[PDB]
Amino acid sequence: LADSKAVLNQAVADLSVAHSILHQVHWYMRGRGFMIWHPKMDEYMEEIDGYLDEMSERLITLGGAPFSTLKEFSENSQLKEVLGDYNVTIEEQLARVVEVFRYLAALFQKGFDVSDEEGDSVTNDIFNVAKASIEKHIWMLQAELGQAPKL
Amino acid sequence: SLADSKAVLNQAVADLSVAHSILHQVHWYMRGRGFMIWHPKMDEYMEEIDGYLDEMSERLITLGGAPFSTLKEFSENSQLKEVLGDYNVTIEEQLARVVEVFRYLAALFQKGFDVSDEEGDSVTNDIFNVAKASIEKHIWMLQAELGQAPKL
Amino acid sequence: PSLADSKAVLNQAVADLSVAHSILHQVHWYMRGRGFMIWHPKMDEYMEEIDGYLDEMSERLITLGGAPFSTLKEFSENSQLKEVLGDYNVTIEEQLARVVEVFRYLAALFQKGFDVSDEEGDSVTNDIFNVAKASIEKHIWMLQAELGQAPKL
Amino acid sequence: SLADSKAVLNQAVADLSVAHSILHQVHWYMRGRGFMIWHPKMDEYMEEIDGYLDEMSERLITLGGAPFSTLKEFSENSQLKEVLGDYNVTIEEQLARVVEVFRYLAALFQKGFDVSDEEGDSVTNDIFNVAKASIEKHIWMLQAELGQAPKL
Amino acid sequence: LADSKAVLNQAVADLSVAHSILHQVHWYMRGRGFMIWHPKMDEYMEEIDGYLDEMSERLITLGGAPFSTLKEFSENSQLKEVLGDYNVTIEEQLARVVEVFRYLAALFQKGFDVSDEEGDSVTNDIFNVAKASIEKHIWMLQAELGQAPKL
Amino acid sequence: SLADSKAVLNQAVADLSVAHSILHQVHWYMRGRGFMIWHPKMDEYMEEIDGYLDEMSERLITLGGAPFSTLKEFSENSQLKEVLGDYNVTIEEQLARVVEVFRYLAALFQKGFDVSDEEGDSVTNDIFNVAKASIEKHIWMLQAELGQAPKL
Amino acid sequence: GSPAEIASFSPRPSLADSKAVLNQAVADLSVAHSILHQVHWYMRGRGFMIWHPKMDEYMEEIDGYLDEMSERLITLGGAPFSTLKEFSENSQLKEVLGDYNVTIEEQLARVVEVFRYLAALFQKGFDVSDEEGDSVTNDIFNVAKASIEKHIWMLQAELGQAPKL
Amino acid sequence: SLADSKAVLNQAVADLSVAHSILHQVHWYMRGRGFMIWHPKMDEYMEEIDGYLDEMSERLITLGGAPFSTLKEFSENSQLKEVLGDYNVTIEEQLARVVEVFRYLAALFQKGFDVSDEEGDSVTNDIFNVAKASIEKHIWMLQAELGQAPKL
Amino acid sequence: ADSKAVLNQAVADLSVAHSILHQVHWYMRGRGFMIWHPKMDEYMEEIDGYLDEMSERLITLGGAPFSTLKEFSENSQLKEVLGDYNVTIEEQLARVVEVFRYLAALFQKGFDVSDEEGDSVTNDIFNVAKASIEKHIWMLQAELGQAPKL
Amino acid sequence: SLADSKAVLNQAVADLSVAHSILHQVHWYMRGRGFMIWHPKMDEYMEEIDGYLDEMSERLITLGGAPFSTLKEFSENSQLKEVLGDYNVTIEEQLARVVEVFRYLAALFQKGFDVSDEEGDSVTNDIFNVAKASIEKHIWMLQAELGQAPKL
Amino acid sequence: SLADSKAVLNQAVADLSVAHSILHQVHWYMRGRGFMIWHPKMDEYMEEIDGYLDEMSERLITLGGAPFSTLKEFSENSQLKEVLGDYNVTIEEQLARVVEVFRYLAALFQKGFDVSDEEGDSVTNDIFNVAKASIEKHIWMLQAELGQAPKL
Amino acid sequence: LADSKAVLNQAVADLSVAHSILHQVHWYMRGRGFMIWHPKMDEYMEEIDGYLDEMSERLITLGGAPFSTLKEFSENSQLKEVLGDYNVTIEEQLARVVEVFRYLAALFQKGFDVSDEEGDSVTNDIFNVAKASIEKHIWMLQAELGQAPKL
Ligand SMILES: [Ca+2]
Ligand SMILES: [Ca+2]
Ligand SMILES: [Ca+2]
Ligand SMILES: [Ca+2]
Ligand SMILES: [Cl-]
Ligand SMILES: [Cl-]
Ligand SMILES: [Zn+2]
Ligand SMILES: [Zn+2]
Ligand SMILES: [Zn+2]
Ligand SMILES: [Zn+2]
Ligand SMILES: [Zn+2]
Ligand SMILES: [Zn+2]
Ligand SMILES: [Zn+2]
Ligand SMILES: [Zn+2]
Ligand SMILES: [Zn+2]
Ligand SMILES: [Zn+2]
Ligand SMILES: [Zn+2]
Ligand SMILES: [Zn+2]
Ligand SMILES: [Zn+2]
Ligand SMILES: [Zn+2]
Ligand SMILES: [Zn+2]
Ligand SMILES: [Zn+2]
Ligand SMILES: [Zn+2]
Ligand SMILES: [Zn+2]
Ligand SMILES: [Zn+2]
Ligand SMILES: [Zn+2]
Ligand SMILES: [Zn+2]
Ligand SMILES: [Zn+2]
Ligand SMILES: [Zn+2]
Ligand SMILES: [Zn+2]
Repeated sequence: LADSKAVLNQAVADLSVAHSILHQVHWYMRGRGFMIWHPKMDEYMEEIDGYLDEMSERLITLGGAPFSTLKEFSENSQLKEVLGDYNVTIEEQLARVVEVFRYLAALFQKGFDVSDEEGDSVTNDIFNVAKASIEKHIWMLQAELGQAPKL
Repeated sequence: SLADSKAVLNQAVADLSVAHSILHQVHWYMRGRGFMIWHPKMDEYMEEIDGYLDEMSERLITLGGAPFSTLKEFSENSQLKEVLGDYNVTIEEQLARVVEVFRYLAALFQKGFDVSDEEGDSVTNDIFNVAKASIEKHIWMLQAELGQAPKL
Repeated sequence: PSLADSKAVLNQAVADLSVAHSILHQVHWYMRGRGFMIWHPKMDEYMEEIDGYLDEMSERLITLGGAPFSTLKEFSENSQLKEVLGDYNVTIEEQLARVVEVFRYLAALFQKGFDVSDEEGDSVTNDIFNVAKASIEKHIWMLQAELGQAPKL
Repeated sequence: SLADSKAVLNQAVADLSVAHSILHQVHWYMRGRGFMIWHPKMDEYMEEIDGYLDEMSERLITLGGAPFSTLKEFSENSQLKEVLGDYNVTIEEQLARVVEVFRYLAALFQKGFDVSDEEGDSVTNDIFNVAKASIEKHIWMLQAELGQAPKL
Repeated sequence: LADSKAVLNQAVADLSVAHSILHQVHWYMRGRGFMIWHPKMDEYMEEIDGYLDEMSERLITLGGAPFSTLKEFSENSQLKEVLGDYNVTIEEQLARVVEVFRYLAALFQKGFDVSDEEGDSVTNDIFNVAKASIEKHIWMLQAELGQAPKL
Repeated sequence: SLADSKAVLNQAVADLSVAHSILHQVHWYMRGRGFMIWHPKMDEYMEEIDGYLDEMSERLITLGGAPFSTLKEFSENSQLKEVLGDYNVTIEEQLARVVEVFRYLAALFQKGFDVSDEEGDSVTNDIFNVAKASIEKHIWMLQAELGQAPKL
Repeated sequence: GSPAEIASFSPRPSLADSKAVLNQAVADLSVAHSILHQVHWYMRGRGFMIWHPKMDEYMEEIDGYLDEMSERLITLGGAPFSTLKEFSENSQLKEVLGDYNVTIEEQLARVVEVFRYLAALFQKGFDVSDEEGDSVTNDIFNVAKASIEKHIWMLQAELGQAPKL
Repeated sequence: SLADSKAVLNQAVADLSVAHSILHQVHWYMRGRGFMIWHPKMDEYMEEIDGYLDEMSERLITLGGAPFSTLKEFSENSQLKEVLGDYNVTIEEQLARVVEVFRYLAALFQKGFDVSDEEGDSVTNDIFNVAKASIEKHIWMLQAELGQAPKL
Repeated sequence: ADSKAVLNQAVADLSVAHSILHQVHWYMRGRGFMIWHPKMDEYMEEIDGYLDEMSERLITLGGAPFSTLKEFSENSQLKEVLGDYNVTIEEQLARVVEVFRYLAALFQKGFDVSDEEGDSVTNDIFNVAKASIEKHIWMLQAELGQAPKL
Repeated sequence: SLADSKAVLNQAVADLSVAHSILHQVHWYMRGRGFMIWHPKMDEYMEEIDGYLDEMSERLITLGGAPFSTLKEFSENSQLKEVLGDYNVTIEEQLARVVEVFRYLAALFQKGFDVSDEEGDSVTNDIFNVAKASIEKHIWMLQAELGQAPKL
Repeated sequence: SLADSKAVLNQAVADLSVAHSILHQVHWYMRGRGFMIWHPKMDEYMEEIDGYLDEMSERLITLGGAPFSTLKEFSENSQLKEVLGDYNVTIEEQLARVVEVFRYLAALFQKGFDVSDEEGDSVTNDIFNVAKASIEKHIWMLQAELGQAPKL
Repeated sequence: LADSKAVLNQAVADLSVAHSILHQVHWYMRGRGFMIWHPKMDEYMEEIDGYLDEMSERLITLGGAPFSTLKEFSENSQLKEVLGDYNVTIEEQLARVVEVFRYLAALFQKGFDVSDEEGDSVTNDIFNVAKASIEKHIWMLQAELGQAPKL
C-alpha cells in the first residue's frame, strides 16, 4: 500500500500548511465581511485539523510514519506560503482559500484513486468524505464571490 | 360552518407551499456578497414558513376541512408566481423577491385575521395574528438590509 | 460533460423527492384509523429525512455546475411519482402501503443514481445515493413489518 | 364588574380538577392494544390540563377572587360526571371518554372566552383561547385514531 | 386496612387529598416568604404525585383496583380539607403542611409494617423510600419554623 | 392613522427604560431580610422588562415610527419619576415601589391594548396583552409577599 | 506421585447461596437478552413500530441487571459464568429458532413468560440473600423484581389481561 | 482611601449606561448591507457592557459607595454625548460611532486601572483590566470590518 | 456464498466477541484496570452497534438472522474459554486484539463478497466497521508497545 | 428508642470526615505511574464520601440528634488515624491506604445496618445499605487494580 | 525565594478547612425563618471554599511545598475557632458568624496578595485576588441581608 | 526581545512549534499509558492553540504583524524538533513534554516582565494566566514521572 501511504502522508503535509494559511487569513483579514469570515476560518481550521489527525492516524495504523515536524511539512507540501499582509482584500483572501481548497480536493481525488487501485477501501472513504465537504465549501465560497463553483 | 376561515386557511396552505419553493430557490441560486449570512437565513425562513403551513393545514383539518395536498393544487390555487432558477440574479434582487413574497403573506394573514374575527373563530384568528407579527418583523429586517424603511 | 448524467439523476431525485415529500405530508394530514398516534409523527420523521436528501442532492448538483429544479411546475412535470387528491377514507394500512410504494421507487432511483455516478467517476455523488438508499431500505423493512409482510426488496 | 369572568375561571378550576381525575383513571384502568401508546399519552394530557388549572386558578386570584381548592368543591361544582374505575372498558371507549371530556372543556373555554370578552378582560380571554386551541387539536388527533372526523 | 393492597389504596386516597391541601397552600399563601414557599409547594406536589402514581400502579400490578374518583379519595382519606383562607399566616400554612406530612409519614410506616409482615418486599421499599423523603422535609419545614423535627 | 398605536409604543419605550432603571436601583440599594431572594428576582424582572422594551420599540420601527433612543428622551417622555438611591429604604418599601411601577405599566399596557384595538393594529394589541398578563401576575405575587390582595 | 484429577458430573445448579443465585441470574439474563433480541428482529404485524423499539429498552434494562449482578458476584469472591456455553447450559429458559410468522400478541406473551420467570428467580435470590444476611445482594434482587413486575402489568394490559402475578 | 477608585467606578457606571443607550440606538436605527450581522452583534455588546456595569456598580457598593442609579445621574455624569436616532446614517458610520464609544471606554478603563493600582485596590484593578482587554479586542474587529488598523 | 451469509456469520461472531469482551471486563486484574475496565464497555457498545445493524441489513435483504446462543456459539469461528482472574492485563488486551484482528478479517471478506454482488449498502456497512476496529488495533497494540501489524 | 442508630450515624459523620481528609491527602501527595488516572479519581471518591456524610448527618438531625460538627470532634471520635503527607509513598501504597479506609467504612456501615435493623429504623437502614453497596464495589475495583481479589 | 508565599498558601489550606467545617455546622444547625434559602446557600459557599482550598494547596505543591493534610494540622494552624453546634442560635446570628469567617478569609487573602506581590509570585498573587474579590462580594450580600453596610 | 509585541510574536512561533511536538507525541506514542496520554495530548494541544490565538490577536490589536507561515515559526522558535520515533518510551515522551512546558513557562515569565515593564496590563494578564496553567501541568506530568515539579 506504498501509494496509499504516500498520499496520506502528502495529505498530512498539505493540511498542516493549509491550516497555517487559513490561520493567516483569520488574522490578517480586513474589509467588509470580516465579522462573518473571521469565525468561518475557525470552522474551516477545525475541519482541516480533523482530516489531518484522521489521515495521519490511518497512516500510523497502516504501519507508516507521518511527517510530524514543521520542516517536514514545509518541504513536502505543494502549497506555497506568503508573508501575512493586511492590504489583501476580503475577496482576495477568500479567493486564496478557494485556491487552497481546490488543491485539497485535487489531492483527495488522487488519494481516492490510489486507494481504490490498491483495494484500501477504508482510506478510500476517508478521502471521499473529505473531498465531499471541501467541494461544498468551494461552491459556497465561490458563491460569495459571485461565481460558479467551476470544479 | 366557518366557511371563509376554512377557505383562507386553505389559501394559506397553497401560498405557503409556493413561498417555501421560492425561498428554497433563493437558497440554492444565491450568488454575491452576503451569501454566507443569507444562505442559512433562507433555512430559518423555510422552517418558520413550514411551521405555519403545518399548523394552518391542521387547523383546517380540525375545523372539518380538507387541505390542499398535491403540488398541482398548490400551484393552481396560489397567488404567487414562480420563475425558473437564475444564478445571475443579485443578492439585493433575491432579497427583494423575498420581501415581495412576505408582503403577500402578511396581507394574506391580515385577510385570514379579519375573516376569522368576523366568523368568531378566535383560535384561527390567533394563528394568523402570530404568523403576521413574525413576517412583518422579517420585512423590517430585510428592508433594513436593503437600506430601506419597512413600508408596511 | 463527463458528469452530464450524474447531474441528470441528481435533478431527477430533486423532482421526485419534492413530490415524495408532498405525498408523505398528505399521509400525515389525511390519516385516520388505529395507529394514527404512532404514524402521524413518524411521517414528520420521514419528511425530515426526505428533505435532508433533497437539499444535499440539489446542492451537490449546484456544486457540479448544474441548475436544480426549483419550481413546483418543474417538480411535478419531471417526477415519475403520481399524486392523488387527499381522502380521509383511505385506511391506515393503505396509507402505509402508499409510503412503501414511494420508498420502493426512491430506492430504485438511488440505485440508478449510484450506478450512473459510479460510471462517471463521481464518487461523492455515489456515496450520497448510497447512504440514502440504505436508510430508505431500512424503512421499507419496518413499514412492511408493520403491515405483516417481508421487505420484498 | 368581573364577576362573570371570575365565575367561569372557577368553573374551569373545578372542571379541570375533575378532568385530571378522569384522565388519571384512563391512565390506570386502560387495557387492550394501544395501551403502550395511550398510557403515557395520558400523562402528557394530565400535565397540560394541570398547566391550565394552575394558570386559570392564579388568574382568578390575580383578579381578587377565591378559587375552589378542596375535592368536594371540585366535584360538586364541576359539570363533569365521574364513574368508578373499570378494566373492561375498551381502548376505543376510553379514548371516546377523553374526547367527551375534551369537547366539554373546549365548550367551557369558548364560554370563558365569550364572558371575558364581554367584561373586557383581555388577559383571561387569551388564557381561554390558547387552551381551546390545544384541546381542539387533541380532539382532532383522538378522533383520528378512532377513524372519525373531529366533529367540532 | 387488612393488607398491602388496602394500605396502598389508602395512600392513593390520602396522597390525592394531600396534593389538594398543598395546592390550596400554593394559591392562598400570603406573607413574607411567599416567593420561596409558593414554588416550593410545586416541588412537594410533584413528589406527592410521584408516590401517588407509583403506589397506585403497584396496586394495579398486585391485582387491585385503585380509587380513581374525587368522591373515593375524599371519603376514604383520613385528611380533612377546609375552605381556602388568605388570612392564614405563612407560618400557619407551613405548620399545616407539616401536619399533612406527619400523617403521611405515619401512613407510610403502616404501609412498611403491613408489607413487611406479608413479605411484599417491592411494596415495602416503595413505602420506605417515600417515608425517608417526607421525614427529611418535616425536618426542613420544622427548621424554617424554628423547631426540632419532633418525629 | 396608526398614530396613536405608534404613540403608545413610544411611551412604553420611555417608561420601560425608566422602569428598568428603577428596578436596577432596587437590586443595588436593597437591604433587609429577603435580600437574597429579591436581589436576583430584580434581575429576572429586568430581563422581562428589557424584552418588552426591545419588542415594542422594534414593533414601532416596523410600523414606520422612530423610537426614543437616548436617556434624555426616556427621562423627559416617561411618566415615571426617579429618586436618588438610598440604602435606608426597607425591603417592604422597595417591593411596594416595584408594585407601583408595575401597576403603572399594567395601566399603560391597557391603554396600548385599547388604542391598538381601535386602530386595528392586532399585532401591537397582542404585544400589549401578553405583557399586561405577566405584569399582573407579578403584582399578585409581590402583593402576596407584602401580605395583601393584588387589588388590580 | 501427583494428586489425582477428579472426574465427575460437576452438577451444581442448587440455588443454595446468594452467590449461586447471582450466577444463575447471570445465565438467565443472558438468555433473556437473546430472546428479547429475537423478538426485536423477527417481529411483524400492527404494533411493530411501538414494540420493536421497546425491546431495545427492555434489553438495556436486562443488561444493566446482568452487569450489576455479575459484578456483585465478583465482589463477593465468585466467578461469573462468562461464555455462551455456560449461559445456555445453566439457564432454565429455553430458546427456539426465529420465526417471522408469530403474531404480536404471541410475541408479547413470550416476553411476559420470560419476565414471569425472572421475577420468580429474583424472588428466590431475595429470599436466599435475606436468610444469609446479604443485604446488598437482597436490594439488587428487590430493585430488579420491582421493575420486571411493572413491565408485566403493562405487557399484560396491552394483551387485555390483568397482571396475574 | 479608595477615594478615586470609587470615583472612577461610578464614572464607569454612568458611561456604561450611556454606552448601552448608544448601542441600543445603533441596533434599532441601523440600515444598509451588513444589517443582518451587525444588528444581533449589538445585542452581544450590550450584554457585555451590562455585565461590566453591574460588576463595577456592585464593587462600588461593596466598597461602601453609592452608585449612580437614575437616568438623570447617568446622563449628567457621563462624558459620552447622545444624539437623536437617524435611520439614514450608513452602516459604516454606525460602526465608526461604536468604535468611538469603545475607544472612550478603553481609555476610561485605563484611568480606572491606573487609579486603582496606586490606591492599592487590586480587585477593582482586575475588573478594569478584564473589561479593557475585551473592549480592545472589539476595537480591532470593528476596525477590521471597516478596513482599518486598530490604531489604539 | 453471498452477502447474506457473511452478514449472518458476523451476527454469530459479533455475539461471541461481545461475550469475550464482557469476560475481560469482569475478570480483569492488574495495573490499568481503572482505564481498561470501562473501555471494554465502549468496545461492547460498538460491537453491539454492528451486530444490530448487520442483523437488520440481513432481515432487510430477506434473510433470517441467527438469534439463539446455540446458533451463535456453533457458527462462530471464535473460541471462548473459561473466565480466569490470573490472566494479566497485557494478556487480556492481547486477547482483545486477536478478536479484533479476526473481526477486521471477516469485515474484509464481507466487503469483498458484497463488492462482487454489487450490494453497496452492505459493502458500506462492512467498510465503516472495519475502519473503526482497525483503529482500535492500532491503539491497543500501542498500549502493548507494539506496531499495529495489520 | 433509636439511640444506637443515632450513635452509629454520628460515628459515620466523624469517620467520613476523617476519610475525606485521607482521600484528599492521597489526591495531593500521589507521585508515580497512574497519577493521571488516580488523582481525579480521588475527587470522585471524595464527592461520594461527602454525599454520605451530609445524608447521614441530616438523618441524625431528622431523628433529633446533634451531629459532630467540629474538627476536634471528628478527630477524637473517628477510629481512623491520620499521618503526615509524604510524597515518597508509592502509588500502590496510596491505593492500599484507600482500600483500608473503605474496608473500615464498609464494616461501619454494616454495624449501622445491623443496629438500625434491630431498632426498626428502616430509613437509616436503607442509607447504610446503599452506602455499603457502593463502597464494596470500589473495594473490588481498587483490589483489581492492585492485582488482588476483593477479599471482603 | 517563595517561602512566605508558600507559608501563606498553607495557612489558607488550614483556615479554609476550618472555614468549611464552620459552614457545614451552620448548614446543619440552622433554625428559623430563612432556613430554606440559607441552608442550600451554605452548600454554594462550601463548594466555593473547597475550590480555593484545592487550588491553593495544589499551587503550594506546584511550588515544591507540602500542604497540611490532616485534621490535626488544620486545627492547630488555623486562626479560626470552632465551637459545638447549637440549634438554639438564631438565623441572624448564624449569618453573622459566616460574615466573621468571611472577613477573616478576606484579610488572609489580602495578606496572601501582599506577600506574593512582594516575592514576585504573580500566579499565586492572582489566585488570592480572585478569591478575595468573591468573598468580599459575599460579605456585601450577607451584610445586606442583615440590614447592614458591608463595612470592609 | 525588546517589547511586548516582540515577546507576543516569539510566543506565536514557540506555541506553533510546541503544538507540532505535542502532536508528534500523540501519534508516535507506544507503551503502557498510551490510552491515558494519547487523548491528554489533545487537551494540551487545544490549550496551546488557545494561547496561540489569544496572543497573536493581542499582537494584531496592538498594531503588530504576527508570524503566520511555517517558515517564520520554525526559524523564530527556540524549540527544536526531531523526526518521529516509535521507539521513544512513554516516560521519555512525557519528559519531552515537560521540557517544552518548562520553556513555555519561562517565555511567559519573560512576557509577563516585559509587558509589566511597558505598562501593558492586558498582555501581562494573558501571560500570567497561561503560565499558571502550564505550571500546574508541569506538576502533574512530573508527578506521573515520580518526580517533584522542580520549577
Ligand atoms: Ca363568512
Ligand atoms: Ca376509515
Ligand atoms: Ca377488554
Ligand atoms: Ca442609507
Ligand atoms: Cl449603508
Ligand atoms: Cl516515588
Ligand atoms: Zn493555527
Ligand atoms: Zn488523534
Ligand atoms: Zn424545499
Ligand atoms: Zn403536523
Ligand atoms: Zn410539507
Ligand atoms: Zn441547503
Ligand atoms: Zn392524578
Ligand atoms: Zn402555581
Ligand atoms: Zn393541584
Ligand atoms: Zn403512571
Ligand atoms: Zn440596568
Ligand atoms: Zn432587538
Ligand atoms: Zn442482543
Ligand atoms: Zn461493568
Ligand atoms: Zn437597551
Ligand atoms: Zn447584580
Ligand atoms: Zn454482555
Ligand atoms: Zn434494532
Ligand atoms: Zn478536602
Ligand atoms: Zn445538606
Ligand atoms: Zn463538610
Ligand atoms: Zn485537586
Ligand atoms: Zn497538530
Ligand atoms: Zn481567532
